[PDB]
Amino acid sequence: IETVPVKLKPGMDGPKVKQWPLTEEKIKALVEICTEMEKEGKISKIGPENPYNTPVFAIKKKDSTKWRKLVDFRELNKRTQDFWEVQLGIPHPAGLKKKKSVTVLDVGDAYFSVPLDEDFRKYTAFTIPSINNETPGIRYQYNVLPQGWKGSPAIFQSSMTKILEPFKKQNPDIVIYQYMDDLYVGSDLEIGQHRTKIEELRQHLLRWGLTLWMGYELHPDKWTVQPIVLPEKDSWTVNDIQKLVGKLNWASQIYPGIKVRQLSKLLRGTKALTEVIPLTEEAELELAENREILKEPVHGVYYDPSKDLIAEIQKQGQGQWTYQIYQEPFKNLKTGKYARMRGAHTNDVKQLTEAVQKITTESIVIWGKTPKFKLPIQKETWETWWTEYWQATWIPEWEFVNTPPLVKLWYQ
Amino acid sequence: MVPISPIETVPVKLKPGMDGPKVKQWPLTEEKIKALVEICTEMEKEGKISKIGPENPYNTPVFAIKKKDSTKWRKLVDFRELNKRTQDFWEVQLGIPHPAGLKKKKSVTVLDVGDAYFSVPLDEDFRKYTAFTIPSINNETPGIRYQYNVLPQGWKGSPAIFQSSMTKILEPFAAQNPDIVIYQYMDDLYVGSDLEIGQHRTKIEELRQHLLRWGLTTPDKKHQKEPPFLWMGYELHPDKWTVQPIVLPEKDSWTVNDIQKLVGKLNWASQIYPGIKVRQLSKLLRGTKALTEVIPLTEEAELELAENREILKEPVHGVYYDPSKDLIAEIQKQGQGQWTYQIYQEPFKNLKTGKYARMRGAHTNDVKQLTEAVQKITTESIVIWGKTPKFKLPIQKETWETWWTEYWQATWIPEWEFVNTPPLVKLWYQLEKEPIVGAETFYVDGAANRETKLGKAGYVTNKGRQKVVPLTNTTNQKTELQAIYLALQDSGLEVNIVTDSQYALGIIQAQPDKSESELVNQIIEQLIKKEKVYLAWVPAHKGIGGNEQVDKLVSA
Ligand SMILES: NC[C@@H](NC(=O)c1ccc(-c2ccc(Cl)c(F)c2)[nH]1)c1ncc(CO)s1
Repeated sequence: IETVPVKLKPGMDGPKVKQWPLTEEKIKALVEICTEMEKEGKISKIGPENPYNTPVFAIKKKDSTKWRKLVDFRELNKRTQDFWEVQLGIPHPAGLKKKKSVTVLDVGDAYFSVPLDEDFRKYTAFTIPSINNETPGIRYQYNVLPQGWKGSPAIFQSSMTKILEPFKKQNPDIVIYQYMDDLYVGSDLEIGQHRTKIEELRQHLLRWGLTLWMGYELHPDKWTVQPIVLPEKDSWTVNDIQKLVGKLNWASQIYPGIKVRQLSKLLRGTKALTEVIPLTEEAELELAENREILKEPVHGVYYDPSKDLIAEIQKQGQGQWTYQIYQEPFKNLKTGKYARMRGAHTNDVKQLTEAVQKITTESIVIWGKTPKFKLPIQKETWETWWTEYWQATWIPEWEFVNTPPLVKLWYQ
Repeated sequence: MVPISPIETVPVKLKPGMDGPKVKQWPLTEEKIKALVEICTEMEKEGKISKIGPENPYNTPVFAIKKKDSTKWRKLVDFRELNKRTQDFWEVQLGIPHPAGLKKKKSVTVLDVGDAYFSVPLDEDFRKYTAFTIPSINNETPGIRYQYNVLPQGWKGSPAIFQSSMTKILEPFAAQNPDIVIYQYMDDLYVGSDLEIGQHRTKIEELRQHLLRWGLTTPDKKHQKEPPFLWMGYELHPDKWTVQPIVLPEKDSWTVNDIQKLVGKLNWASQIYPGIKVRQLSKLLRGTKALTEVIPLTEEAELELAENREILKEPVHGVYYDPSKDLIAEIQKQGQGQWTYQIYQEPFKNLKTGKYARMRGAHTNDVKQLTEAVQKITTESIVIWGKTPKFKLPIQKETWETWWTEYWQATWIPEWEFVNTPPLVKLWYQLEKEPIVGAETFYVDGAANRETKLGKAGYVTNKGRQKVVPLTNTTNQKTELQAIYLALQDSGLEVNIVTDSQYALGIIQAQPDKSESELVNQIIEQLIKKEKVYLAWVPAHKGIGGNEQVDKLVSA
């Protein structure tokens, strides 16, 4: 029941991040939520001798209609002393990505029973803002561990084991992983039988309470990585062959032995674009050979946990989106395609925002760390609306893409 | 005596790794020194300060100015080096309330808490760094020592420590007086109700006594200044507000401390006066970094400052904000990258107005400008009213749909409706997605020579039409564009164009409708006249027909 000493890193102050404007209903809802968390001792008012701040805002989580309190702990997390004291942090389970199914369970609800180190609470400062800057902002600090802080799982780490040693020993088939305030639970089981072993853990997390009710169902074994394919036609126009040679030329940056000499030859001259060109046998050969090369994966594409993960997203239209994760250009560690039906249809930014969430989930599962996104959106449009659609309790980093790539077609 | 509730103390430290101030008291004239002991003697008589002994080693200078137009001396501690050693405070200073966001309340009182500042105690452990010396006459005695026991004038923490103190005291009165509103900005207390002025002036007394119970002194008699106030550059009336009148300075030659007190005095006007523009006066600045340099006024500006002496002539007032009714925002394209907006709830009655200027980009188009203004008005509305206005926008719904469905970036604007008041924002051209059957195919190419800067640009086509034009003082990027321009210039209403210029695709795929490059502008005007254009890209140096038998033509 005693706190665990936490420091920042030397030469770093606490976070002093501005709170951005919130709508009236989101302020109204944070006020009630923070008024219960005050009564429950989870937070306490603070005074102006506290210089620190961390933005806060309000959401609804999936298939629930109750405002939830989200705290963007990104900047504190950069400044927080990574916890390599006893253990060097929970290693990533390479087995979690190889599982027929993975369910994500919100265990943040447990964090609020652990006290936080009184020296450190000054650093979790946040502010409910007022409309129009009329009344000053309502300031609180955290007493318990904060949902969204990277220290909260690190510190619950040991204590989360003594809840899960019964279960891990009971089902040594399962892999169970924790990132932030989420529990990732993977089994090779049948899906009906995988759901049962989950509800097994919902009740086993109620027993510990005495001394968090729904299921998000990934399938890392109902997805893989994505080859570059070439069209298959009986007749080709000049345009068809120009797009081909373009795509092969781009793919040659990735796969070395790709050749376009005999297809290019057909593009000699200046025929009309919609004109059918017969393929030379040299060119049919060169195309078949390229198709070969593109069935192998890339050689020497190794993850390196000392470098950053980058995520690029392209808008393909009609609710379809593509993405690539990598560390070094052309050495993709995963690629993918996200698709519509999901409050999409008429709001690109909700699509993009959901797409950023799925990729970051897939990214936790594969490496236990979030990538830096390159978004195909104006900074100003994105910063205005992304919180209106966010549902997850973590937040990745992002920058913004302002030049339309040619590559959209190639990934198409 | 009825006892005063004591005001709880805010702990204050120095900054990590800092001593306290150790600065000499300046030599003061003789009469100045007489005024300070006079001031400090009554202050010590009031519990505000207190003499200190020969231990306290910290010292802050103190001056005395004459309160001009008065024989009363004004004292003044100069806390600069103390502030430099004081910790940082939480700062609620971020935001000055905007008049348009105030609700219309029937009765309104403002009270200046210029005093109670000195009633708010100071952290005992921090009193001893507020020490100062009243130097003596002829330096023939020690200076009279002193430290502060309440929040000291012009100190780092005083406005923050006062504000929090004040809010604590105000919570329970508000909570149990929900039939009134109380805002809290500056050292000023805003109070307001829809109660009739008898029960309004009632609760104004009640709060006066509630403030007594802690030690806070309120202007009992009628405050000399009563609504309407001219406040912080505005004029706040019981049914309306406007900007405090501000005429524009006149100059035969405008320096830079002039055009900045003119684009500043004009950015202020535009928040209620609709249609203010400031472009041909802001170009004369960002291309200049000298606070006394002179620039004559451009030909386009001296008709513009005659427009800003033409809006600022009749009174325009804003109204107050009524939560029951919908918020509307309306935008108008004002030309040359400027946008003007009116936020209102009822026709003709503006809450507030404003402008938007394009970002200093290289190419641009009307829709991304309209989109960017919506996002500004949206953040600005969230700030002032706590909600997003419904938009009425000079763009057809069909145009917006073509744009965002085909735009390579994700984009979005909130709920809006078409207002048919020109100039309408439109799509000037649209590229085909497939090649055009029956359209002539122009394989284009360009190249220059980096040293001689010379180059060529042209096309060859499928019907044998060719052209190569020589060019002087040009670049690879310039000739790649020129090649495309030539092909548009000599083609029919429908045209397929092959280039290898990744530079060109990138410009055209951003779909500008206006450009800094006048070459790009002409391509744009050529595109506007065509019926269909398919722009295809092929990679270079593959001797890709068009771009071989014209790569071998333009580098020859
Ligand atoms: N008694 C006058 C006193 N206050 C005002 O003039 C005044 C006018 C309007 C407001 C106001 C409006 C909205 C909000 Cl939300 C608010 F918190 C305050 N304040 C002083 N102003 C400048 C002084 C320098 O000597 S003194």
